[PDB]
Amino acid sequence: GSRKIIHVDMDCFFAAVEMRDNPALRDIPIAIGGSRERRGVISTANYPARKFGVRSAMPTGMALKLCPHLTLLPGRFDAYKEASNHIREIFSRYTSRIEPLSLDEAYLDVTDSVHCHGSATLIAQEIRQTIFNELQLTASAGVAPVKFLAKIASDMNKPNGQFVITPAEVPAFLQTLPLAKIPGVGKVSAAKLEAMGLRTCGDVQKCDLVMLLKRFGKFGRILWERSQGIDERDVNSERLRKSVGVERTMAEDIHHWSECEAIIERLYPELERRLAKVKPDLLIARQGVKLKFDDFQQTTQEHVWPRLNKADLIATARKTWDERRGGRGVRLVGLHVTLLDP
DNA sequence: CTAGGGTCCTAGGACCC
DNA sequence: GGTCCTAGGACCCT
Ligand SMILES: [Mg+2]
Ligand SMILES: [Mg+2]
Repeated sequence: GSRKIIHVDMDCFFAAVEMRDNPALRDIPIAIGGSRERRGVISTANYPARKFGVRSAMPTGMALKLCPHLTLLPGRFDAYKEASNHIREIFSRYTSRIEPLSLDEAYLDVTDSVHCHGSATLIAQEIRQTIFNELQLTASAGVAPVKFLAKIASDMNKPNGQFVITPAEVPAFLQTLPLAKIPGVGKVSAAKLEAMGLRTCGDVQKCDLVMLLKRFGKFGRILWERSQGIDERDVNSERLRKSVGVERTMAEDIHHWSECEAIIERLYPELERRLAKVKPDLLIARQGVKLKFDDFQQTTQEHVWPRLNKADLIATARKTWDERRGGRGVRLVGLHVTLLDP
């Protein structure tokens, strides 16, 4: 009863798109991210910039210290969305068992496929080749019997490569696999796990499930399972969006309600435009606001509400402004909507 | 020197039983 | 003892 799961993942997605559309950027260090003056961070960088240590989520001031010639780009999201739609249509030529995880990646369950003699290895190769042929972008891929191992595997031979993990290979692969490589085990969990001698899946295998449950709740069951190659999550092609948000970090902290209200007046039309694409009548389940203070604490307050409404969002921001906050400066203002259930 | 787009999980009190 | 409301936080993607 062994499934074949492919994880396909575009290489340096945003930057790869900018280099295709402007070949001058191919061999110099580039990165999509907000300027140092906008207090921005790097969304991604090409390999010439990664050589200097430039990484996704790095504050753009640090990126520029490591790489003084870094060329900064704003991002062309319609171009990325277009390439996203294209590769998903390419996925559809091979199976309908497609679960996109983001613009540039997806799981595919090809267990019941009879393309390429039912070979998941050759399906993954054909997909990567077609993507390059039709979009002039490269992709990497991972092949394994379960989701999380396939996703790990797509990182191991990138860029423009793939890696295959068979059932026979799973135990050796797991023994020294660092826990932090598991999707969903992040910095905080890894440091907790490290703090009591759990670094790798092999370490967790020597652990009692009851103790893992007591100490991490349902997460501890996930840890126990993944450390054994257990991952029964099915590829789900029916996931739907649940929220939409629009927020802006200012170049300078604001200290006056007049400034906050002005920001909201610019954000609201954008939130409405994006809601309207997916819900023309603007009917929703909840709406709310977000403030992030100069000390980086953030608060949200949101409530049942039937339909996008600017004045209520201003009103709610006013309360949050007055009630929470206590004289701090504000670096970010956000608006938020929770979508109806169906 | 710290984005903006999101998903999922937890947890207390309210409410319904 | 379920389920809803709400706030916060870890985590994911580029
Ligand atoms: Mg990628
Ligand atoms: Mg990806």
